[PDB]
Amino acid sequence: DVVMTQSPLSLPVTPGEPASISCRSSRSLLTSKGITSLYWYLQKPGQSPQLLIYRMSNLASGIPDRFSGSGSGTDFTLKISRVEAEDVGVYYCAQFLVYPYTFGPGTKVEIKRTVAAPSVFIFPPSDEQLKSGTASVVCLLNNFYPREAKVQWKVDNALQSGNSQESVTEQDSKDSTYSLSSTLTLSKADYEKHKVYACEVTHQGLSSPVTKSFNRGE
Amino acid sequence: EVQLVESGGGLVQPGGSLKLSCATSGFPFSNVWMHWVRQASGKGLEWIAHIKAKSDNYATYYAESVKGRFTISRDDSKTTIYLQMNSLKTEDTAVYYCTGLDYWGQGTTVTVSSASTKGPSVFPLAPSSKSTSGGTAALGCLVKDYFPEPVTVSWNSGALTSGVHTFPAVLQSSGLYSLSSVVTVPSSSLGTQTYICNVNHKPSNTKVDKKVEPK
Amino acid sequence: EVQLVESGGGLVQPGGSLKLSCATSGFPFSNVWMHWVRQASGKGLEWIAHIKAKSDNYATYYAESVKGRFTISRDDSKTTIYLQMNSLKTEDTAVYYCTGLDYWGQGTTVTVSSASTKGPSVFPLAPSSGGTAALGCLVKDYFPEPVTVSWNSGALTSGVHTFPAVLQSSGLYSLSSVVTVPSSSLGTQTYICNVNHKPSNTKVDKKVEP
Ligand SMILES: [Zn+2]
Ligand SMILES: [Zn+2]
Ligand SMILES: [Zn+2]
Ligand SMILES: [Zn+2]
Ligand SMILES: [Zn+2]
Repeated sequence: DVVMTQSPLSLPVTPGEPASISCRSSRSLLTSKGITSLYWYLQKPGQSPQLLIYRMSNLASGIPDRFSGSGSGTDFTLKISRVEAEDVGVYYCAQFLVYPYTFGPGTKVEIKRTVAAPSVFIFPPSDEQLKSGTASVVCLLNNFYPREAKVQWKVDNALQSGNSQESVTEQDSKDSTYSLSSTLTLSKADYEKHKVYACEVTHQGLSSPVTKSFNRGE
Repeated sequence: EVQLVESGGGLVQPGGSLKLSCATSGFPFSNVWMHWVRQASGKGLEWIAHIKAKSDNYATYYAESVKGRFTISRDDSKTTIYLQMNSLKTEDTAVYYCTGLDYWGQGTTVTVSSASTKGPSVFPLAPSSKSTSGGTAALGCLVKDYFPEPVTVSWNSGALTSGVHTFPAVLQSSGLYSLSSVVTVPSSSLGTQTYICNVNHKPSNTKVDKKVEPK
Repeated sequence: EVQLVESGGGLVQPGGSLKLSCATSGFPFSNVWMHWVRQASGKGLEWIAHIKAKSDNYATYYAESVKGRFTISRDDSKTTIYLQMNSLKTEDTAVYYCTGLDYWGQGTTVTVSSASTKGPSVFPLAPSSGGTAALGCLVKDYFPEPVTVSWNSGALTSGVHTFPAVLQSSGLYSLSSVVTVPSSSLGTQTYICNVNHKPSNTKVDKKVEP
């Protein structure tokens, strides 16, 4: 019932630069003992949440001096003085004063880095899968930034639509890049009808689309 | 060292029941307060339940979303807390964390679905290049047609982590998940290293090790 | 993505020969200079050799103690550098890294010894209500180093300690790998010791049961 809001929802930042995440509660979190029941968490990709700041301004044990918290009753600020690549992830505020306890929706920190075009790889369907009646063609985009990227599938130069799916990683905690997987799925019979399989990649780091392809059976 | 370890997650019918455990160690348990917090895929954190200690008469508190259906409890002699979940709904699907609000477990996954368990097929993604080509090669495993999430993928029993990407699974039109796990290596590395992807799908007790070799 | 991957290490008799490879990828190779640097167990870094690029006539340079025994070379078309090691001595035992002096590979282990390869035996260290239990596996009587130990195919890393190997009076190594867990998790989780000793082709998975 107590509403925790956050701004921004997405925060791009160049390493070495400061970042500020704001939080707001729909009512005061100050207690009769003068505690402000406001807590800050960071959840890194693939990990459970991690406490950074407790009761508005207290740094949890192990947490670098880079992190500080401040606030005025219902408005609070998590501050990072020198953002590092390792700080990528989702930052949550929370109140543990009025049941039901509540978290903010999270602010995703994005590390800004130099544009990096993807390296691109295409994998034909395995013979093992073909035996099962299906054919998946996989296109890998590796170590790129920014995240925005367009993958187009072409079979015998025909543009495919509606028969692929893709997945993107979270941002890497070391080099601040992304990778992406796209799978084109066909009947085995339809795979064996056509010759040229290509994935065409459009990305800001590429002066013109890159195409990786193969001919079925060499 | 403080350790919190959740267990008991799995696939269950709407309307069904499940009991989660959180085994703890590394700290005096008698006066510590604990919580369950859950997170659905791609979504934020949702506090679910709070249980206090003996001197508080093991007082409990619940999110409105689970009241009358879930029961948080603790066994001080086994330094463990539990989440009894009854009348499960599809909306209850999420990773469930046990936490003291400072330390958090790794989480256990609960999936509420009328679908049944199905183990994956594991197919090789053959090396892109050859060994005399220089430059970068990519190889991987396609882990397809499984339910429910999650699957664990390692390479060379965990010895290989540099260059690995294990992608979020996608739900196929068939209602079954698929994912790929890839690794890049220097082309000349091919044919001097062996590459095996280790797939574990606990809900179905499928374990598969697939050697991926150049075609 | 920059990658440097060394290979070709292993066990060799005194006076023997071995060729190390360092396969690279992720960067234009034609004008990059590279080095081999080695590190004996518990000891510091020792520069071994340097090789320049084609426009430098692939000039090479060596540490005093390997001159006339080792040769650094490169194959630009395979983006790979090499270390041919002849007349090996026990003092050459070490992990060998290739490096541009900024990026480094993970290294490959070279052992120069008259001992022969021996694969380990793997024994459970059985778990020891509430509170903390510890369990492990004893990886005994192997040669040479290294051994790789993981738990649950690498899905278990919290609480794990894989200790440095000790050399026994027999000339063989022994090590332990242990993990601590909450006692209640002993009834809800399986614990498997994955041991790999490449020099002996020894692969053992050992379930450690209460
Ligand atoms: Zn209400
Ligand atoms: Zn067609
Ligand atoms: Zn066609
Ligand atoms: Zn990568
Ligand atoms: Zn420990």
